Amino acid sequence: SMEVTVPATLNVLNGSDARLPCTFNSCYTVNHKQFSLNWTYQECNNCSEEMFLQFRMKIINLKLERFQDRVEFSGNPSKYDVSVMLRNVQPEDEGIYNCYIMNPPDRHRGHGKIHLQVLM
Amino acid sequence: GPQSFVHFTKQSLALIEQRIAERKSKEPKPSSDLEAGKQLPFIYGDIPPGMVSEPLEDLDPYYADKKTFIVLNKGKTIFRFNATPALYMLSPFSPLRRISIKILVHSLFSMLIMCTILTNCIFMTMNNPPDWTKNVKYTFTGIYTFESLVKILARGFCVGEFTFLRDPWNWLDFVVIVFAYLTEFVNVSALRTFRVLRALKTISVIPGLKTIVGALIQSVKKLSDVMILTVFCLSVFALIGLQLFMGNLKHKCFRNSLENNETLESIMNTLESEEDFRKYFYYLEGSKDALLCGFSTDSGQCPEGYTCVKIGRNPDYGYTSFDTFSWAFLALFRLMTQDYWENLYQQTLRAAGKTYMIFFVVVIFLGSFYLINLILAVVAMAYEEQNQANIEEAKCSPYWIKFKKCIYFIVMDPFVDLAITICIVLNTLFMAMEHHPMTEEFKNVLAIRNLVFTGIFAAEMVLKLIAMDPYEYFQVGWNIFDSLIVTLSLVELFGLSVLRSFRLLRVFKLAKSWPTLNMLIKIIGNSVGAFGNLMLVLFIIVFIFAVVGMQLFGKSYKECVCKINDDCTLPRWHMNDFFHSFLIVFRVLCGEWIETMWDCMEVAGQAMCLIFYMMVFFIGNLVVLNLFLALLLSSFSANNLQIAVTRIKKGINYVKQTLREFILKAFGKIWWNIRKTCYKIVEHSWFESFIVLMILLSSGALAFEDIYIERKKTIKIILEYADKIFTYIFILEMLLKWIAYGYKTYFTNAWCWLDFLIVDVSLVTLVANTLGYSDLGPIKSLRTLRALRPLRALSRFEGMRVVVNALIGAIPSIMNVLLVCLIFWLIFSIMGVNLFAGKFYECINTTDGSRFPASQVPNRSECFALMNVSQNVRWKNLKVNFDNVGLGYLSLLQVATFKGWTIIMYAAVDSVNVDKQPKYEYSLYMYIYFIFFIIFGSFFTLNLFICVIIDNFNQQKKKLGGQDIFMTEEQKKYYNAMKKLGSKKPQKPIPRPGNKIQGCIFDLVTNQAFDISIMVLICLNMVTMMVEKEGQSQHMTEVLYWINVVFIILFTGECVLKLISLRHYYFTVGWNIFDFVVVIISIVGMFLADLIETYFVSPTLFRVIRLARIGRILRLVKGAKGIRTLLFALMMSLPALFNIGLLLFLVMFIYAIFGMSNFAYVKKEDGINDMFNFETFGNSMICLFQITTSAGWDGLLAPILNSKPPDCDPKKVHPGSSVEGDCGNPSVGIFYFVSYIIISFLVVVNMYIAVILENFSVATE
Amino acid sequence: GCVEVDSETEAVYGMTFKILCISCKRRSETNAETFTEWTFRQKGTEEFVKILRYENEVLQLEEDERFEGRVVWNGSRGTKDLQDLSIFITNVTYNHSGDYECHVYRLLFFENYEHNTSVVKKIHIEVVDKANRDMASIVSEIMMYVLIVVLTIWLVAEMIYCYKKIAAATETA
Ligand SMILES: CC(C)CCC[C@@H](C)[C@H]1CC[C@H]2[C@@H]3CC=C4C[C@@H](OC(=O)CCC(=O)O)CC[C@]4(C)[C@H]3CC[C@]12C
Ligand SMILES: CC(C)CCC[C@@H](C)[C@H]1CC[C@H]2[C@@H]3CC=C4C[C@@H](OC(=O)CCC(=O)O)CC[C@]4(C)[C@H]3CC[C@]12C
Ligand SMILES: CC(C)CCC[C@@H](C)[C@H]1CC[C@H]2[C@@H]3CC=C4C[C@@H](OC(=O)CCC(=O)O)CC[C@]4(C)[C@H]3CC[C@]12C
Ligand SMILES: CC(C)CCC[C@@H](C)[C@H]1CC[C@H]2[C@@H]3CC=C4C[C@@H](O)CC[C@]4(C)[C@H]3CC[C@]12C
Ligand SMILES: *[C@@H]1O[C@H](CO)[C@@H](O)[C@H](O)[C@H]1NC(C)=O
Repeated sequence: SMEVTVPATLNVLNGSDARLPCTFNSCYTVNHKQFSLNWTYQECNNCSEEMFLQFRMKIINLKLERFQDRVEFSGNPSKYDVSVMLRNVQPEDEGIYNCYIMNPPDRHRGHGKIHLQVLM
Repeated sequence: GPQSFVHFTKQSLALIEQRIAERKSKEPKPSSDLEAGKQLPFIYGDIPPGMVSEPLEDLDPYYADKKTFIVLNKGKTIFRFNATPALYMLSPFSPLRRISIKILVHSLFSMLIMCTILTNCIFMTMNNPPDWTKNVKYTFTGIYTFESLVKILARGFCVGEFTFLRDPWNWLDFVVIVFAYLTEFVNVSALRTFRVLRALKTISVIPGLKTIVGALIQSVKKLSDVMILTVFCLSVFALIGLQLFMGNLKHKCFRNSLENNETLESIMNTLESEEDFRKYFYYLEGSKDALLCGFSTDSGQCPEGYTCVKIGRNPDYGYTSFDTFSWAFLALFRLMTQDYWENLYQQTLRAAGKTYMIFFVVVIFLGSFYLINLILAVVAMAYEEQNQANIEEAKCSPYWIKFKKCIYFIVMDPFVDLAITICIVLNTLFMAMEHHPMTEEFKNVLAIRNLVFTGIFAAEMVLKLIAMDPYEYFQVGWNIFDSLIVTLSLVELFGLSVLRSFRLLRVFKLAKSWPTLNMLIKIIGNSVGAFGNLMLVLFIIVFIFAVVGMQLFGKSYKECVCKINDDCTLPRWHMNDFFHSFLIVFRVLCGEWIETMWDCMEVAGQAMCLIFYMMVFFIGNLVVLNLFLALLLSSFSANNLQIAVTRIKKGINYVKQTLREFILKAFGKIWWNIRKTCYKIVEHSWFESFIVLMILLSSGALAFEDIYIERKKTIKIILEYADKIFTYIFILEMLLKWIAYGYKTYFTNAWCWLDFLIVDVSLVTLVANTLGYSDLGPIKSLRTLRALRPLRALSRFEGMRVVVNALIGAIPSIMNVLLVCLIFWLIFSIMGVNLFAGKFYECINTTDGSRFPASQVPNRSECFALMNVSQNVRWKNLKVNFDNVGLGYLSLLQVATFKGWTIIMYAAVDSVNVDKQPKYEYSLYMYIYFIFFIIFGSFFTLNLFICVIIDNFNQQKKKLGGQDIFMTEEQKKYYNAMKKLGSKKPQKPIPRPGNKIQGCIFDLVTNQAFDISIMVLICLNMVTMMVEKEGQSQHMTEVLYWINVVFIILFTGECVLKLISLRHYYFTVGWNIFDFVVVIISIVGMFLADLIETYFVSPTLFRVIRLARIGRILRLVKGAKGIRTLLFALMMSLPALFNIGLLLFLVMFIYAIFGMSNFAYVKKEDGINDMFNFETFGNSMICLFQITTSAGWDGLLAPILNSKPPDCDPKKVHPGSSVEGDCGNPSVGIFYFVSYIIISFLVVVNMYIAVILENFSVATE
Repeated sequence: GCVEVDSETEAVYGMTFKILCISCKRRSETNAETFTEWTFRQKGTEEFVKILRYENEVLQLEEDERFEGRVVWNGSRGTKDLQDLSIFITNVTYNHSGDYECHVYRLLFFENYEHNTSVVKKIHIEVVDKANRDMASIVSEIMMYVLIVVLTIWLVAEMIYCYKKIAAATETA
């Protein structure tokens, strides 16, 4: 298991901006080319892994139409925080958010799970 | 009287309280005997059966008035408590307190606690514990907590003088309990570290261990001054090394041809991976670092197409450097402790130039040796004094009757027991006959012999067991050894085979006929008690340290493996398991901490490893390992063989006489005046002098013949004719000396024999050459013996002579120990062969030296099949293996000198069977063999040698009359005077000048504060020089310059102030003159260096000139008395060290000449490279200096060992050289290296120690 | 290992003579591929004419009659990494007197890097009718005997000077 710290639950007031913290303490240094971060979302608990944020030496946003342009990245991974920021949270944004880490040279593949809840 | 025991009833509490009140209204040491813990004196005799284990009244009068209650166990152990109720809850009458005392003192309590501790330890050694282990942890904590509660009951809670918290061990237990409680409710590595510690204090209490612990504690307390001296010296040396080698280890080889528009800067900004760097810099195959290079001509060279540049990281992860002061101090500590000092030496020289061997030389001798042995000295003296004080204060049936009788009658210790030992010798000779490529027939032959021999010995055992009653049998302390072994053997017969080599140890019974060996054996025996207690404390220490390391660095070692290993697999030395941790702590105690620490730091991080390793190292090596020698040194400070000999005198004489009887029944004034003439001459100092010069010149001629002689042709010719002249000279000397002295006198002197022989070899060689009888095998061999010409110099100088005598005077005594040591090593070697013979072969890929996966080449058949389909495969065997009892001894030597041991240990712990491919750690636990062997070999044996030699020296001295055996006649007068210095009385006070002003200046310079100030300023100047680093900005450089200018101005100021008042009296004090010299030197330095930087062009000389500033820093020794005393001791030891140094140089010179002749042109592999070879005189002597400290000797040896293909090629061209082939001679190589390391040990190591010990004492006295 | 040693500079008419040209690699362990061009100008002539080229174990000679059938290879055999480039003249002729250039072309193979090294050597030889001993040998030989005779004089001279003293002492006693 990798040292990934994510809040399993986070509650946010509808219409507001929310930050989704994904932080790792993987011992090996971050090489931009080796390092991979992929961000997905689940409408229902066991729905499809709706990827929305790739990483290829830079922030690659799938730019989802359920997430038109309120999604931007909220960290500096070479300081080991990879959180993601959502502007103007809305109730379909309710669901599962997941951060998956890869830290070459390190072999192990990490996983973060955050369930975002939306207030009213 | 005897029955003074009486029960403390409230009434005696009230009578104690009334007395205290009386004392108060009115307003002494106690019986060391009746002290708590101590046994009841027999004066009181037995206790009434109801008074034992009960609150009784205080015996000792001192306390009879104060409030207390004593309790005694069924072992008469006195326990004193506090009568005051703890927190006034329950009293010394409350049944609960009685129950407490009872259960606390029962033997059960303490047995349970220590049991608990031991099983807790077994659970800590668990890298991965199961789930029931939480339950057992609960159990443990509960037991300990309960014990703590019981302790707090009897003694109370911080109530009076005698309470739970008052004892610090109890405080520790309480602290441990609190931490455990705290962790569970709501750090963890630290908490468990605190847990293990309990063992240290709870097990040191057992009998025997306590004395060793006290000697250990006293050693640490007495090592204070020595440690301060070490720090100071190391600091000064680091400041010197930083100046000379700042930035030098960043020199690399950079491509001259580059892809277009790629400057070094851009290149560096992009390169991150190892392969990226290999593409731009030059790296040797199988190297994680780049090749160091230099800008001079004695420095390392760079390939063509690559140029040298100072850029990048330093070697070994960035940890070997002299860039800052901290790093320099680490390097200097490494050079003092001689840990991979060879690597540092080599790298440093490749980047700075071979001409810095002087800097390394100085440090190793005057620094490292003197400090290490001074540490030994203090520890030794501590142990000795402790031991001294300790001694001071201490001061059916009839059938049995028939059988037994008969059997005893037929055995005769006189003969039966002797032939048995002769046979033991026979059988160990047979155990030495086992090798690797042995035939099946040979195996069977030796096997039958093993049967025969154990049958012989077992019949004997049973015979004796029957004869002498089995009771008295077992009583004997040799019979039980015998029985054990015979039983083992028969079991095995009906991993044990290796324990029959111990039967050999029975031969030490017959030592009781050779007086000296007998005495040595006894000394040893006396010693073994404390030897064992010390072993115990060492094991405890290692255990605890290993556990701590596993707890703190183990997880890190697992998670960050890729950083320290390219394959991302745990390195052979790690700390993720208990066993591997034990091993690393053991390696530190043997003295190899820098490699493992590099790795630790690279994963754990630098601060934690530094402290761990440092603490670990300090206690184990510097203290405990020195107690080994201290104990042995203090130790140094019936015979039926003869019965049988008498029987033999009876027999051989009687029988021969009877046979003789049977045979008888059957049947020149002039010439004398001439001897006196040539006597005058051969004694005149002029003759002597001339001859010394000739011997010196002859030796330089030997050195001139290198592999480059043929470039230098004039010199070659000169030298041939010169050798002819020299031979004439020496023959003429010989003849004169035969007419002066006389054949008799001549051939009785041994120096003369030596000279005769050298002249003779040279004459033979000359005859041959001039006769055309040259170009033959003996003639060439004789040409190599020219290297002994250097010896004549030995006889002329007195110092070399004194040292050589002392050594000759010990040879008698070194031999005995050698016999004892040889037997021990033989045992171990036979064992080794049995376990590891033939199992060191692998199938490597020669392109890159990599044992094939072993899933793809299981045995040998398959290696060979792969060699059919592909090339670059070989069934390679280790060069120094355990394949016969001869190579075994060499392997062992390497293991015991700790140079080359790892290569062997690895292959051992990887062994599968005879023709099968080694597998990674298949036999991981083979390290135990080496642990035990390592231990004995390096700790007992070598220390035994040292002890014996030093004892011999002290005896040699005693017989002369206390006269130093390492000093010459003139050197002795100087010694006497220098000693007078340390005992000089204070001189007359300097008269105060009477010009008001000078009177004032005088008052100032004479005040103690004036000097304290000067000392603090010197201390600040040292800090100014320590903040200098590689890469400091011009701003920093400028600032530091002006600070130093101000320091110079101030010191010049105090000097002229002194000169005003003291006037001429200023130069009547030695320290004041040193200060003057330093002042001038400093100014000169500043000015000159400023010029070289501007007008001239010499960066090298800038540095060397600026080494002057450290003179101001050396003025510190005056202020510190502890430091200056040791320095004075070193000053007295200097003349003796000089002679030893001269002898070492002679021997080293001879060895270098021999190497140039034989080891040149060998394959450049392992230790032999382009800059450390035996091709020239210079290169040769560098290597030999290294090996004087037994460092890297194994590496040099490996190239020499291989004499056959494909390892070496006989026909190598060697263009520009007549010699053909790169093959080396194995027989010559082993002798050349082994002899040197032994000589070194007996000269430099053993002599240095003796001198230090002798003078340390003198100075302190 | 490799030691760069200079050619002699004097052949004997009618005999054989070897021209030495040695060029070690700075680092022995390096990997290389080498070949040679030898140019020669006769004494009293000013232009350098190539005579031979040696590459991959094959010796090419030019057509010049001064060298047809009377030069052979004494360099490094079967290696393609030469480090020793010498010429054996069989049956020396006065014609071979002059200046020789030993051009060495070296190609070093590195990790991902290749260097084209070139180095040139100069050898000036003169053909004579008889081999004559070097100045050094002759001088060293005469200085050797004088030292023997000087020393031997110093000994025996010292011997009698003190022998007379011994005689005087004996007479006085
Ligand atoms: C304790 C001190 C006095 C050392 C003396 C011990 C001897 C009893 C041992 C040590 C070295 C041993 C020898 C070392 C190696 C030789 C040759 C060896 O033969 C081989 O090495 C075979 C090699 C091959 O087949 O290629 C067989 C054992 C033998 C005779 C050993 C016989 C017994 C010796 C003399
Ligand atoms: C050349 C080889 C093949 C044979 C000779 C070897 C030498 C090393 C031997 C031959 C005679 C030996 C000597 C014979 C007699 C003596 C006396 C002996 O010592 C004494 O008699 C003690 C005198 C004293 O009490 O001072 C040991 C040394 C010495 C010089 C020996 C030293 C070693 C010598 C020169
Ligand atoms: C004076 C010294 C020799 C006293 C101490 C001797 C021990 C260190 C020796 C005695 C028998 C040895 C054992 C004999 C047999 C084997 C098999 C051998 O090969 C294996 O397969 C080892 C497997 C493993 O332990 O991992 C090496 C380990 C071991 C346990 C040996 C380990 C070291 C032992 C315990
Ligand atoms: C930690 C490992 C090495 C276990 C160490 C235990 C062994 C080696 C030690 C511990 C205590 C020691 C013993 C304590 C004292 C004595 C009494 C003496 O008259 C004979 C030796 C003898 C009997 C010692 C032999 C060795 C010994 C038994
Ligand atoms: C994106 O992340 C997912 C994590 O589930 C991983 O399986 C996938 O391979 C990643 N894609 C890339 C291109 O790294």
